[PDB]
Amino acid sequence: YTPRTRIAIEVEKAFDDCMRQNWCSVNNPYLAKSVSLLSFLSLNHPTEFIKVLPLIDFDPLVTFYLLLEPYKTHGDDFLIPETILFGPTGWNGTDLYQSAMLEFKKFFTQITRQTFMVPICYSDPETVHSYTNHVRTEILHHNAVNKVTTPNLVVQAYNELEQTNTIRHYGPIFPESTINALRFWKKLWQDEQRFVIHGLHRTLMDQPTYETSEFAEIVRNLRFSRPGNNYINELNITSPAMYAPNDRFAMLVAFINSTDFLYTAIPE
Repeated sequence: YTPRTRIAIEVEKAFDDCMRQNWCSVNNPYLAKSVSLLSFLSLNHPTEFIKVLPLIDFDPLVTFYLLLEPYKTHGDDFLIPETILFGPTGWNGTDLYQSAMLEFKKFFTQITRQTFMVPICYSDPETVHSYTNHVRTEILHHNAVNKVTTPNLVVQAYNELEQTNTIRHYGPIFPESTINALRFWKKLWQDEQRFVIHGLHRTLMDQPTYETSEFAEIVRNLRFSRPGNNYINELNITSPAMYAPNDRFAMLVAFINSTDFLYTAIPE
């Protein structure tokens, strides 16, 4: 449908293949494209590499969709601009692989001070997880766990990081490039997608037998329910306006309790 859609469909057909042929190697074409894209900005646009590095996921399938956003047709707030991806100086999806899993893991090793040369995500990413632990304890153990209270508290934590770049009033967590790229509850939209796609991907890979029906449901989720056209109204588990309902609240408690809550990338 678009150049963004073309690469995704090719990767999805390649993933459906590798799963059938030999269960791939975790994510196989998603890993190649994630690393291909992740080596391109590192070599060619270090400011955009710095902007999105704290947001990359160890699940390369999740990283692929959070970076490309191939089904986003509404808005011009792509995480990485269309010019950098498909323009005359664009990536256009050309493979930049060799030792792909080695290359992917080495990307997380780059979350350091020297790479930025300062946000706490680059200086002390372990300390950022300490701050998010405090917020997690505050919401789940220091407040009422209600349909009325908990959804509002999750948005407030993302709100503080959005406009003040702080967690527990300690900052700066991210670069300002990263902050302005996550305006209007986009990070909460990213992190619910993390939690949802993580669960279905983990389930897909844990099963004995591969069935294309389950991989299609993951793709159907990213196309029709979380395409990226409108972040706050694509919120489901984390939407306070949405509060079957207690099943939804169950995933909210699990999301806060997960590492996808206020997600930040760390070396290991």
